[PDB]
Amino acid sequence: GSSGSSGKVFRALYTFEPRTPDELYFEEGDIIYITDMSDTNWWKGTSKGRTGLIPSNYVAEQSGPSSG
Repeated sequence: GSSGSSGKVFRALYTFEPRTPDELYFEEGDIIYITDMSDTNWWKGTSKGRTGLIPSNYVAEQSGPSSG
């Protein structure tokens, strides 16, 4: 089968504007999968049926311990 879900989940704090065709365009509040973090400046993940580079400034390690 398939067990063990790898990859981090980063959220887009705001809409980003990719200048290069390699980057990935996302909108404020968009789940992203950051598996490759070799470049602290430029990351590589997939959000909307797409896979491109993502800025490590617009997104942030999802953090929100909810209880209710």
